[PDB]
Amino acid sequence: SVGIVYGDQYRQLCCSSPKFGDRYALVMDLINAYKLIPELSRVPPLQWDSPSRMYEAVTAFHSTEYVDALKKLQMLHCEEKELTADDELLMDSFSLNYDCPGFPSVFDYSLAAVQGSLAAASALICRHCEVVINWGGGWHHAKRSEASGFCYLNDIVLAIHRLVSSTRVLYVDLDLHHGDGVEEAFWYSPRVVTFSVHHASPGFFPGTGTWNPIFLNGAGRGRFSAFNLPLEEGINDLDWSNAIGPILDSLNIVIQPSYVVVQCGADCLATDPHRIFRLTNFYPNLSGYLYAIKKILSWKVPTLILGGGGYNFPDTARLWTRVTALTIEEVKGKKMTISPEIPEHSYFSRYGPDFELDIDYFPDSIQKHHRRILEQLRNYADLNKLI
Ligand SMILES: COc1ccc(C(=O)NO)cc1NC(=O)c1ccc(Cl)cc1Cl
Ligand SMILES: [K+]
Ligand SMILES: [K+]
Ligand SMILES: [Zn+2]
Repeated sequence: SVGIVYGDQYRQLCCSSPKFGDRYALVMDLINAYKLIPELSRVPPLQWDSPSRMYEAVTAFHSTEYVDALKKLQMLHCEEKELTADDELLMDSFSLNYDCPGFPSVFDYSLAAVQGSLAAASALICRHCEVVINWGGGWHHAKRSEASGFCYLNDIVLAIHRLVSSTRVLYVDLDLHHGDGVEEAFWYSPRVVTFSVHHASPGFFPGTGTWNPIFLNGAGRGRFSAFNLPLEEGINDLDWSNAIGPILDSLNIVIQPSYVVVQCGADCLATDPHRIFRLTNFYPNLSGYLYAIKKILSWKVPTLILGGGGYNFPDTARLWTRVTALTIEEVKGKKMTISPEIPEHSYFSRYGPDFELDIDYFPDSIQKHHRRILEQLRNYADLNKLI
């Protein structure tokens, strides 16, 4: 089956943050509006037996002190008094500031994504599902003891850790931004191969995933196991597809992963406020995203599909609705017919004034990168005695 993470409480928490507002509600209600929910197996977010069990789960990656600080940030934001100078210094020491502010639900919001993606991983491990989707997850920037890029807890790292502790995982990061937190977590780990394609340029967040000059690619027994493809602004569906397709296929052939984890941040869409890449959600009766997901699913490897960035909420819903339909089609072999017109539902008016499923958009260095990545993959196979 195809699983999808949702729940009443989960929805409320995923909609409680200042940055992402009600995006998750638009996403799930558009999926529902197109009658996809009956095709899908609801995966309930993970809940724990005790505080100690929750802390044990989260501090598989994060430090206890950071988890403590994040919980304290929530408490402090639930009372009306300003932070003390000492508490400001504490939060600053974990980068719980500026891009990663406190708010009254910051811990519950952050934890919910972890609950969803851990449950998604268990559903794959027990083979209840061949693919699980979590549009509430995908927070790839969070580090062991540092919030970053509005990522407070790295649900992806925790999900991948659960998978490898059940084995090789291929992590594919389609976000506009470099997947630095996940890459770092598994920097010394050859069994989790990470691959991020992203924009990179001087001063662009977060700065990594590019010439450092040479490309760093892991360390210790993890050498050659972190792959990166930085791309210049303006790339369209076809050029992005041609850039990553051979990489994806070669990584699957050489690594033979037991699981694939895909981060599908929607901020590469031409209509995202970043206005960096020119990807679409187009699906001829072709979106770079849909090209990549269809390719990954053709491998028939259990797959976790996560969200991430995406700051045009209706267009992110438009993309992830199509990704969800495509996953149903590829996994179940069942035709999905999505009307070109947005169906009437609670958020119908957010898709105006045209109310189409298509987003409103009219559409050498890469060869160098491919040679470099092929060599690195050769080096990775040699180091790990792969055939
Ligand atoms: C500091 O900013 C960021 C950090 C991480 C990620 C992201 O998407 N992670 O992958 C995105 C942003 N950028 C944004 O907030 C952002 C930037 C420009 C505009 Cl116009 C709107 C937004 Cl919401
Ligand atoms: K990326
Ligand atoms: K790695
Ligand atoms: Zn992003």
